[PDB]
Amino acid sequence: EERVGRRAANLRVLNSYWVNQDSTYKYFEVILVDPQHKAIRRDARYNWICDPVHKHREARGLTATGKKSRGINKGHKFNNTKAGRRKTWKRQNTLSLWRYRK
Amino acid sequence: AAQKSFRIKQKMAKAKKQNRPLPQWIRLRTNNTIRYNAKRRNWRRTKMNI
Amino acid sequence: AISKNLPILKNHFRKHWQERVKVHFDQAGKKVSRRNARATRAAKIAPRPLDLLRPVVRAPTVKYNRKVRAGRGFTLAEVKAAGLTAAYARTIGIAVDHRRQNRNQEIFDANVQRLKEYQSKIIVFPRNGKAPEAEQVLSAAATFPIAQP
Amino acid sequence: SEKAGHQTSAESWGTGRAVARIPRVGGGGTGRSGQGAFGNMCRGGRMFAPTKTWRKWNVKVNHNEKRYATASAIAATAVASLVLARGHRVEKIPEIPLVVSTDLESIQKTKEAVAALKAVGAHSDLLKVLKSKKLRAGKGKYRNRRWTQRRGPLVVYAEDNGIVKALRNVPGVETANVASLNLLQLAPGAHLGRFVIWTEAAFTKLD
Amino acid sequence: GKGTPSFGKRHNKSHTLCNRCGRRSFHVQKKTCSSCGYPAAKTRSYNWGAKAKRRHTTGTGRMRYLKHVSRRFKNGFQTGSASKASA
Amino acid sequence: AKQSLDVSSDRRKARKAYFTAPSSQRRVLLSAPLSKELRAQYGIKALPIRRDDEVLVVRGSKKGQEGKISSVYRLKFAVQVDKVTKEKVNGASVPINLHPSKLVITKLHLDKDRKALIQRKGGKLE
Amino acid sequence: AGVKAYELRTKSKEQLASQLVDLKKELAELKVQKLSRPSLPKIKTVRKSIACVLTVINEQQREAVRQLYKGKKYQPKDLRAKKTRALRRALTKFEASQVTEKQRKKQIAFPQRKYAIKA
RNA sequence: UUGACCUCAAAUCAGGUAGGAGUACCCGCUGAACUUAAGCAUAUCAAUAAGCGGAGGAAAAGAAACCAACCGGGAUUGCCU
RNA sequence: AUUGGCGAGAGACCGAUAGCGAACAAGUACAGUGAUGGAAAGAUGAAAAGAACUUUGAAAAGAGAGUGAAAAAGUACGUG
RNA sequence: CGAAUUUGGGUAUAGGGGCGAAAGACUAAUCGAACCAUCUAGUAGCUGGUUCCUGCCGAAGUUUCCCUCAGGAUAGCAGAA
RNA sequence: UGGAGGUCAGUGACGAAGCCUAGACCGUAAGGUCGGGUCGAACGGCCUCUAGUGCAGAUCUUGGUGGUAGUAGCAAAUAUUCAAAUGAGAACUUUGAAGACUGAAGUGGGGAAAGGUUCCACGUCAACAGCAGUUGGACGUGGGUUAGUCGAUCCUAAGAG
RNA sequence: UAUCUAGCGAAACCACAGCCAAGGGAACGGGCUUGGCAGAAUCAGCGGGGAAAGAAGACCCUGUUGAGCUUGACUCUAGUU
RNA sequence: AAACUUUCAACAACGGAUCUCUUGGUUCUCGCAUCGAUGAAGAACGCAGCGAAAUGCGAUACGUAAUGUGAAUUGCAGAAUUCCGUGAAUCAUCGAAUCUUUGAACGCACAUUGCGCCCCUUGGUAUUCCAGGGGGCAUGCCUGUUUGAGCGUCAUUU
Repeated sequence: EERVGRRAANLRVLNSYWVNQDSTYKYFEVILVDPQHKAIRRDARYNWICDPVHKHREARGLTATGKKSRGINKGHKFNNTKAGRRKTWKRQNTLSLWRYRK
Repeated sequence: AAQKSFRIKQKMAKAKKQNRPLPQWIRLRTNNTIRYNAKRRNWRRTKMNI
Repeated sequence: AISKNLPILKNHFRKHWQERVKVHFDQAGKKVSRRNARATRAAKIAPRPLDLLRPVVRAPTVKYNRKVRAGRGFTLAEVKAAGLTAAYARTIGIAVDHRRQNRNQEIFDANVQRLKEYQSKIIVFPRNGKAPEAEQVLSAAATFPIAQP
Repeated sequence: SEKAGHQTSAESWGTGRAVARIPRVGGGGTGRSGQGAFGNMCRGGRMFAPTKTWRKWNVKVNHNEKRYATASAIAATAVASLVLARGHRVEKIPEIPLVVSTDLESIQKTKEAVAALKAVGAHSDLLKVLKSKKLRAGKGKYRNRRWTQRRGPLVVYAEDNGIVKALRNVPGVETANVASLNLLQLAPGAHLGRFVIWTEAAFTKLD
Repeated sequence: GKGTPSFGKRHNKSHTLCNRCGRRSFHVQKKTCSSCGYPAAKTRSYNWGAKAKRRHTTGTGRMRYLKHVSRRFKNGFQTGSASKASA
Repeated sequence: AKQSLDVSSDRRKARKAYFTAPSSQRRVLLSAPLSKELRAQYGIKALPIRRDDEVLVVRGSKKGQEGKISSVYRLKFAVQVDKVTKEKVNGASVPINLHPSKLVITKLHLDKDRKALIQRKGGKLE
Repeated sequence: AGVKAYELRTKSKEQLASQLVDLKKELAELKVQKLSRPSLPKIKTVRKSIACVLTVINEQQREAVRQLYKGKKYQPKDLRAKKTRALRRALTKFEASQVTEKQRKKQIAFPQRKYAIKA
């Protein structure tokens, strides 16, 4: 998803799926959606992806694979990675001092 | 260098215009902190490394 | 590096905690901003009560099952038993939980009674016409306090 | 600033250079080049133990402890001896606590409020303020604390019917709700016995 | 003589002027600037270079365009023109 | 005191605003109080200084000396009134800087915007 | 002295450009005269007048071009409004307010009601 | 012969879009070592700094393939515990 | 959440060897091939009223005179 | 001192790398591991320093253990409560 | 000692702080006070609070100043002298006269690299030239670089890309 | 050259300074004690002394400090099979 | 005895300590979201009557237009009934343009102000050569248009 995204930087990576596989390569068909095409800007069932917050969602790790890699799942299995392991790590390593010390 | 690039010869020009003393009517201006040409450069003292 | 009768003090500061310290000087400031946010939300959505109506549910675990508390929302079974539709309840300001299930009669009786006394205590403006001048109350939870059985 | 005394690339030359082991600025041809830095003893170096934000600024105090102090401060205002010692011109005041009619709460204009304060006996104290306005001693006078002055009577009310606005502008005298009754003005400088003017309603509400 | 006799042989130019950063830091044999990273599109800057960022950051120079955008947004990026003639 | 949070009671910020205010802001900072009579027939306590107004000096060494404005020297927060100079020992006459707050406006140069300036402040234009 | 913008806008194209040449001539006459006389600030006036004139010529042409492209799509990139790169890639107000038919059906059916409690 | 279609091209084709800056915060990847262990190798520093990629006013997460074992709670986030 | 940007307000903060490196033409002068390194330097007087003029000296300048409240404030200028 | 010659310009090799008719030589006065910046205020049982007065009390270099013998822990001596 | 709350309706342009004082007094001392001189704008006593709070040392940091000391030194490149002029002032400027030297792999005439206006003229000697200076590659003000043929541009080399 | 003069004019070093013998002393004192003695200020040399200066000794020891290198030290590892 | 050394005082020096001030910093809080292929950040070179900086700006160059204010700027010079005014200002505001050469830089290139090509137009006798002026020519990707390629393949036609 990343190499496709950086190749066609004018498209957002909707998803990707395994299509085939051999000894030394894996093959994926990457679903791309053009955010600057009026057809997709309209039909607000899909106009969420042309929102600027969704550009290059594969680089940030927001597609299905990105969610899997970061381990962003509900459960006790994912106690370290529930909202982002760096946020949780920063959450539980901060020294939260108050005006009136506890 | 007697055979110099033109972009060097622009470095040449502002070197010569800047290498002149502070105008003497600046003193007379009100609340003038400026006293002398601090950025003054001389070929005898320091090189301009282009 | 250890001496005398002193307790072993497990202090977790081997890390560079200094860059990650967060001191809450803004505790006073955030309180004023939050009160301002409550003020502006109430002014925006007046005269609705600035908050939803929560059901009264029994806390889990053996430790806290002796106390009821405001849950998330009324289960769909409770909403229909009050004589409503889930969508209509959301608009009129009733918090609705779809994933909670009613398995206790006493809790169910309290919630449907909570809804019935909520309906009789609110008024709803019509979509079309001159809405009656109503005075905004700011706390649905306070007007219907959670009661220990 | 956390990076004070550290926006530098200093590094010690070690021994064998007839100079101290304090780290020194590299480079050359600056005057700053080859100068000590990074230490607490160096010009331009960091301070020893840089002051940090997480120092305990506010102090927890037991609620019963604060209320205990407020009760003592209030009881001190009834002692005419303490008020005189604390520096309030109450020598000619016929009665302490000085209680006025509750109509003072309804006074809207500063002219009538100060006129009442003159008559009820707080005249001398109000003259002691607004004549003691002295320029603050020391570097604090250009940190927005330029002027110092004494504190006048503390007018205590029950319901702000305009008394707070009327006396808001008068130097020294400050208004305090009987419900609140903050200690920081009942015992300024931890000195008991602040001259307090009580209104009739606030006195009743006190019990 | 590795010193003053050798310093005499220093009459060439390892670096020349870089068209991007304008510093005398454009290596000639490497055909790349050592300060701004010319000709690479990304402007060479590192977090470990805390000061070097400060030297060549936004706000260092003129701000031809970015200077006015704060005012433009403040008014709302609004277009058109004013109406009232004069006093 | 300062109740509206927007205005600043900082000495440094107030002094910086004064010493770096532009020409437009300096004009209102160079306000001049009207005389007892000029107040009576206009009704305005003070008016911004103007290049062609007759003024009176009421404070300083120049106390009591009348004059007419020759140049509002806004750059120094000062005004240059005619006939009130100090002779340099060479014989040259250099004008005295004066702050307008120390001057009393004895007469007004009434231009049509000034007539609007008096009306907007509550003046009867007598 | 010097010419002023408001009367210039009245003048048509050809004579506005004609006087542009006139100002450019007289600026040249002062430019050669500046090196002779020790002080000549009048060049400032004509330089300012030149900028005023050709500012109007550029503006008049642009107003005509807007007239050329009035109400027709695909305005030239300099004529269309320069808001912000982020804004021009951002969704329009009509387009953000666009909703699917299923969503709009629910909105009309069950809108956010207005209500209050009489306590 | 002539029309298609499928795939793959070209065009200074019509219309668009990406790059770069900043980077305090945020999302990932990569990733040390000094240090501590009175030595040092697991460990620690640290799933950190540096490096790289990507956005916004916040971002991320987010409406359970959840926690529980209770008279059960009920998206996510944050604070006190 | 936020030590970036813009705007705003405060401080039991520092007060020109401090506080940002930078109160000032500061990331400036300057050094390095380069990556980079990187200073010092505030205050006359209310206002220049910045010492007209005379004399000695080639001149600087001094001595006088003079301004100025003060020249034990003369731009090498708060105090020293 | 006519060639394994010398030298100019261009060019290539970049740090655990380069190059070396080999000395651990040279690699911008830095070489048995360049320079620069950051992690970094790295570490140290080691050296030096450690800023006012007066009053009262006032030692120790020993026990045991330790990769311990330039140090700690423990007991001892001391002060204060 | 720096600052904070209170108080003395404290002190102060008729002089606060500061600084100097082989002048006085108090305290064992840390220090405090007063007198005298300069000085010009704020500053104290007491009850508490707070800290970036007390220096002789750290081959301490920065800045400055000493003895050394009018000392070492200004001794490679064989060497200068006389007169006149300018100029206040000449060992050093200019001219002339001599005397010399580099001795054509020169201290000459040009250039590549590099430098960048030093080239040239006029005015001038506050700094600089190791002494001096009237001179200057210094200071101030200006002037100065003309190409169809000289090169770059074009070509390719090792290479880079 | 040194020397002297005219002009210009540093640096190293420096607790304070600069007479010895003997004693003792941290066991080789300019200072302490006992004696000898001791008369301003100096100039040129000089090389006895100031355990003279130049470097937190480079030789040696210690450090639970490193680094270069080596190997049938221990543990791994690219590569290859 | 002087000279010299040492000590102290007065005055004078060297030096910038102390004290006082502060358009600066720092920390905290609050609010907002705002760069760029419509060309960003940065840089280079220029622009003022007399400017080297700083500040501002770009051959429209310490800026022009629009708006508000209402009579200046200021060191000198100059202009200044421009003054009862669509009108001064190194004014503010800022919505229109200009914005050199660059720079993600975008015709190729760059240690060069190099080399180009296309269109329109003006001139030199000129579709072709040389100039002038104006406008263009980057890469990747998307939608569509046109022209296409492939016995990949279908139908049709002898």
